[PDB]
Formats: sequence, structure tokens, C-alpha cells
Amino acid sequence: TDIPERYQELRAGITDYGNMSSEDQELERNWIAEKISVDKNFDANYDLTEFKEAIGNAIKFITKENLEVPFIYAYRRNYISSREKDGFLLTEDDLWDIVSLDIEFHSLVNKKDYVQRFYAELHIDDPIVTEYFKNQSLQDIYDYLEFKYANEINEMYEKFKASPLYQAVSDIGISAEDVGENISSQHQIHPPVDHPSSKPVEVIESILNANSGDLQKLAIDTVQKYYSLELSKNTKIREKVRSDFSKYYLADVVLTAKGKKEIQKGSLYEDNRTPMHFRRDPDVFLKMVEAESLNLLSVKLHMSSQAQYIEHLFQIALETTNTSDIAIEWNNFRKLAFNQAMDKIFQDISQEVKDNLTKNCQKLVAKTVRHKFMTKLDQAPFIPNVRDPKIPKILSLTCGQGRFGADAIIAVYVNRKGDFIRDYKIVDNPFDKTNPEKFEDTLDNIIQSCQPNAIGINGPNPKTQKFYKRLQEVLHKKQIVDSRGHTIPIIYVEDEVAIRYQNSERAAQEFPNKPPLVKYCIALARYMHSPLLEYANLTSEEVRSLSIHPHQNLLSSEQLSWALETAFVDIVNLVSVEVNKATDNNYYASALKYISGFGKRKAIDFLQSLQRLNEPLLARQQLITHNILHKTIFMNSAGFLYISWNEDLEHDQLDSTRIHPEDYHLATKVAADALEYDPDTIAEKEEQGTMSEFIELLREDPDRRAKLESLNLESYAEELEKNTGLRKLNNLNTIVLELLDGFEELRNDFHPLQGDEIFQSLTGESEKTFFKGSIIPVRVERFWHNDIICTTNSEVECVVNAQRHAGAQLRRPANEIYEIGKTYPAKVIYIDYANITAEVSLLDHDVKYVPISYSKDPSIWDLKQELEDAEEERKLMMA
Repeated sequence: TDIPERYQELRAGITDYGNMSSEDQELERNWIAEKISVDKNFDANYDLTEFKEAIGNAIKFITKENLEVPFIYAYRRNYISSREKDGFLLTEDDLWDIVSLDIEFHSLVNKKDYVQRFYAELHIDDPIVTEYFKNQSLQDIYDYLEFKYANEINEMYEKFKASPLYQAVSDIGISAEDVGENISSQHQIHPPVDHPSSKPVEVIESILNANSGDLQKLAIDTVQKYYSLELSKNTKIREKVRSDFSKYYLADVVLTAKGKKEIQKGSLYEDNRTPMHFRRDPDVFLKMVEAESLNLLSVKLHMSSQAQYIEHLFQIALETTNTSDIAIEWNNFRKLAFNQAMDKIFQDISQEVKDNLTKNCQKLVAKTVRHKFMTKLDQAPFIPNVRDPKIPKILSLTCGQGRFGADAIIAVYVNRKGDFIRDYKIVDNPFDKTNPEKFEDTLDNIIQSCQPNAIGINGPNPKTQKFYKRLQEVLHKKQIVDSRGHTIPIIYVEDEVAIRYQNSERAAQEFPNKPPLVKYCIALARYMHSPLLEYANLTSEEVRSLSIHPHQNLLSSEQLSWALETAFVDIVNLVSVEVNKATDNNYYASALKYISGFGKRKAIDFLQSLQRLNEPLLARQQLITHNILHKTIFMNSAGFLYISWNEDLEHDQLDSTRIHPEDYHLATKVAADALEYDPDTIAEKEEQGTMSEFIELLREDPDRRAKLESLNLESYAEELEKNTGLRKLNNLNTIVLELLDGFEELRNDFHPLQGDEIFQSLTGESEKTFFKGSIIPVRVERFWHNDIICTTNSEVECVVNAQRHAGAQLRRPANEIYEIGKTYPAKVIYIDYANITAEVSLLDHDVKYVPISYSKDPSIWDLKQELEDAEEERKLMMA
């Protein structure tokens, strides 16, 4: 039970997880180190022993100490890095790779040992099988044993061999094992033996009538079908074919009935592919596999030289020089059984390599989706002032449907606490030329009443730009400034979460009698306060259906959910969680399940335990003294949870700092050194147990900077390791760093929406539809003094220049030319995402054609097939 929830739920499948030997541990270490070294791209030896040592330390911390990756990277960082800076470093990604490799390695060795425990279960000692298990295709070994010792395993071809027909196989003059040994040995150590006196046909014709009881050309077909099985079962052959196949196979796409029919060469399926090529575009293979799953196209996997690879492994191994017809007949039977067995094995080996690639690429895409979600999460709370930042007073509002003077503008005010105070409604039209001052006055009255510090806006359509511009100019006109004396900043903010929130039931129970716009503005404000909490609050299916990566749907729920969980774990462990708030601010506490060493089963227990205590925690030790936590859980998480300090003397500064309890003593000792206490007073105070006085004396003095930074971290850390043996330089650095000011913000600055993303979020037209130099139908709606004003399908404003439609090219205005109701195709020439406007050409000169195309190399892309199918495209209409 004292095991991290994520590890517990992961280990639910495997069994005997901790059962590993010294040889297993070394093989695992060297292998995982090789895998990471390969991805790290080292040069020469690179002092590889130090790297493999760091790997050993990491795997020890993970597998045996049950430490989660955040704690390891935070407090155990120095053991996973070169003593010299920039030598090497294993990132969070590497640690997650390590844990994944660890679990798969344990499951693999478990199956390997199970087959060992099945072979030795028979107690037979075979030169091949016993040698094979020396090192530790496993399923090949299982099939080999079930085929070879079908009866020895019974107490613990099958029918064909019972009939006399096996005499033909016996008469072959060489066993399949001889050929397999030659192949694996790469040389003909076992030449075949000639058959001198009887052809297979003589045996068949003689036996069929003479053995009317056991045997009856169906007999020959039966022999051909069953003998090749022995060829297909040889491990030494299959292993070599499989390996060579997986090194350079080709994966050209083959279409079906829907090919070029359901795609219309106008979709993502518009694409001799190779495994290495997928290293850059691994999603392409997912597209291929998905199209195959939906019965669109089937990717065919084959070797570079299938015919040469098979025959070159046969003429050198089985060709017969005997001119006797018997030898010719037998050699032909060898060739037929050989090639048929090869064709039989190819389907299985293909499925094996196919699934292997599917898994590898799924993980590779999971990595990128994770990293993007990560950069979405790492966003500090917005700061209203860089000079003197304080929590900001916020007033959120939404443009609505954009119908100024209608669909009354909704606004909401939220205090620094993040609590909904009051929603407003400005029905006065900001654009009514009659009395604009009406709107400007009522708005100023709102600001005067709430005195907010920031304004956020996001709407469904481009009208939001006009709304924002008006708001900005009105603010400038009224000279609205904070006590800071400068104008209130106005920023465009993301709203995806706000849209999901207002539709979500949680918002309904939170605000049962409020319109959707109010709840949306509320979510916008909250997003302005803490994006981490917002993303955390989303539910499993809703966050999964969040548009994070275009091909996110390719990954199944397990891989995507796991990848997302890793990001929440990292980012939550990047900034501490105030347990005091976590006991009651359920919205703020729900992130606890992602804190290091917590989860569903234990989050509930922890929260309930705090409720039972009915008092605020005063020191981290209380979590263990009252037995609230268990040793492992506390070790894995005590460094992240924190207590906010105030000012009662029993409380400790360290309880408001992200220092693990293990380094509290170190903190006091280094503070003592930074205080230049006399060695004798150090010993006396220590024997007296008066360490806490040191940090208070440090807090008292004003020359904190001049005294603290004077300390050389390197000397202290080197002496610490020399005397104690530990390695904590970076930890000591974090100590001294946080000893200045508690809980400095680590997340990067807020990310206001700028340009492109503004237009994208406010319009809903993808760059595949509305881009520089696109042809799109436009709705000519208004005529101007010289130009024409049109609109797109998503209310995008487009200007048709007098000359861009031959209006200025000829005489007279064109207003009489164009009419409403007819769809006019046009070509956009310029786009201004910042200004949300475009310039379009309405002339067939350009408006009258394949802007998109993948690779067209005849090998990468089959141009021959496309050219042949061009006649189908021509005839398809009449076909």
C-alpha cells in the first residue's frame, strides 16, 4: 500500500516484479544505457562508464527505492549528471523512457523465464534449446517444443505423421535442421544425401493400393502440405529471415475499391516507404494503418530483394548436381517445399514487424503530444505590472455574437481571490454614432465601481477585433489608469477551456442560474489566474477530446492518457501545492492526484485525513507523526507539499520552502556557515540542538545579500561529498537560492495570443483553407466609393480592389455587374491576421490547379500507378 499509485496501477499486470538477479541487473543496465546512449548521440567512448553509472543510479532509485521521477530529478539530480557541467544530463523524457523500458524489460524477461520453466519442465536437454537459453523468437521456441515433444508435455502434421506417408520425408536424405544449421552458420556444414533407388511416385503408387487401410493425387498434395511445416518451424531459419527482413523492408501503399474513390485526391490520404523514413514522419504509418483498418488501402510489407534473398539462400544450401531423375525429383520437391514454407512464414513475420512498428510510432507520437501539452501548461499567472506585481483585479467580458446594440455585452468581475463578484451587462451600443458617450460612460462607471486591474476578451467571430479596438480607444479617451498611473492592459486570452467549461456540468452546478456568456467570462478570468488548475480540472473524456494535436485521435486512450498524465505530474511538481488550500479549495486541490506519490485511491484518503484532523498542519513532520502518510509516500512527496509562512514561534521558515526534510539539516548547516559562526559555537549549538536560531538570525540581519552570495557553493559541496560521501551540489544551490526569497516563481511568463493564433481562434478557418494565395468562394455584399466589399463562408472580410476585378480596367462602376445570391469564386492575395482583413482578386486570370501534393518520387510515391489511374479518373465518370 505504501507504493505510489501510478506504480501500483502499472505493476498490477506483472508479477514477481522485484525478482531479478545480478546478471539480469547488469544486462538490463548495459542495455538500457546503450539505448539511451544511442538516442543521446555520443561520440567515441565519451567516458561511457560515467553515463552507465548514472543509469545504474537512476534504475536503482526507480526500481528499488520506488522514487518517482520528479523527486529524482529535483533532489537526486546530482547523481544523474557528469561531475563536470555540460558533460551529460538525463532529462525527464529520459527518466520516463527508463521506467517504460524497465517495465517492458521485466515483462519480456518474465515470459523468457516462463518458457525456460516450460522447457526445463520437460527436463530434456537439447543442444539447440539449452544453448539458446544460455544468453537469457520466444514463441518460436514454444512452438518448437510443442511440435518436437508433443507427447513428453502431454502428461504435464500431427495426424499425417501417424500415417505411413512420413516415409517420403524420411527419404529426403537431409533433415530441415541441417539446412537451418547451415543457414545460421552461414556455411554448408551439412551437405544433403542422395536418394539412390526410389522416386517418391514409386512409394506413393506402391503404398496407396497396397496400404488401402492406412493410405489411399490427394496423397501427394497432402505430403506437400504437411512436410513444409518442418521447414517453417526451424528457429535458426526464421530468426535470420525475420532479422534481415526488418532491416530494409519496403512499405509501399496498395489501394482498394475505395482507393482514389473515397479520397478524391483532396484529403490527408493523398500520400516504397522505409522504416528509417518514418523516423521523421512517423504519423504517416499511423495514417496508413488507419486507412487499412477502415478498409481503404493496405500497406504491403516486403523485403528489398525478396526473390534474391530466398534463392541465394537455397542454391548455396540445397541445389543438387546429381543428374539422376530421382535426384531431380527430390530436388524439385525441396525447392517447392522451401519456397512454400517461406511464403507461409512471411505472413507471420510481417505481422510481427508491423505491430512492432505500430507500437514504436505510437509511442513516438505520444512523446510530441506530451511535449506540446507541456508547453501549454507551463504558463505563469499573468502579471499586470512588471515593476510591482501583485495579484491582479480582473474584469472579464465577451463580445458575444458581435451584434453591437443587440445580444447585450456580458462582463464579469473577479477579485484577487478568484471569486465571482458580479456580472455586468452593457446594452448600450459602443458604435452608435448618435450617442457613443452613453456606452463610454456606462463602461467607465463599471470600471469606477469595480476598479479592476486587467481586461480579458475572447469571442466566437472577428467582431471581437472591432470590440477590442473600441474598448482600447475608449479606455485611452477616459484616461483610465490604475494607481500605477498607467493604462489598464487589455489582452486577448485563450478560451478553449472556457468553452468546454461552460458546456460542462461542473459549471452548471457552480453557476446554476447564469447565462453561458457569464460562465465563459468566468473561465476566461480563471485562465488568466492559473492555467494549470484549469487544465487539471477537465474530466478524462473532455480533456481527451480537447484539440491538442491534429492526429491525437490516432493514439488510443491508454497511450494518450498516460502521456498527458506525465505532463501533469511534471508541471504540478514544478510548483508546490499549498496543502492548507488543498483541504478546502476543492477546485485548487483536485491537482493533488497528480502530485508525486499520490493518486485516485490515496487522494481521497489524504483529503479525508485532513478533514479528520480539523486543524491546519504546522510542520511537515506532522504528516508522519500522526501517521497521516507512510514512509515511502512521505519521502516521495514531502518535498513538494508546503506550508505557507506568516509573521507562532514553533513555525519554521523551511516549512514555506521547497526543501525536502532530509536536507533541512544541511540547510541549517550552510546557513550557519553563511553566518560565519565560530566552530566552537557550531559544536555547542548543535549539541544544544539550537540550529533553528541560525536561520532566524540570518532573517534578522539586513546584509543578507552581501553575506549569503559570498559563499562559494562548489567548495562546500566538494567538502560535503569528501566527508559524508553524498553528492548534493545542485540541491545546495537550490537551498541557497531559495534562502533569499521563498517560493520564487519558476514557470515562464504568460502567453498572450498574438496575430496568427488570434485570427485562428476568432475565425475557425484553418491555414489549409485561408492562407496567402488561396482561391475561395466569396460573397460580394457591399460596394464602396471605388472598391467592392465581400465576405467569406466564416464571415471573413475581403476587399476586391477596383483593378482586381476589371472594374477600374474598364469604364463605369462595377456595382451593376455583380449581384447577390450568386457565389463568386475569388483568389485571396494578401491576409492580415493582426488586422483581420484580406485583399482578393476576382479575375479569372488567377481565380480560374493543385496547390497541395506530397512526395512524387516514383519510388516514394508510385507515379506509374497515378498515371495508370489517370485513365480511370477519365473513364470513372462514365464507368
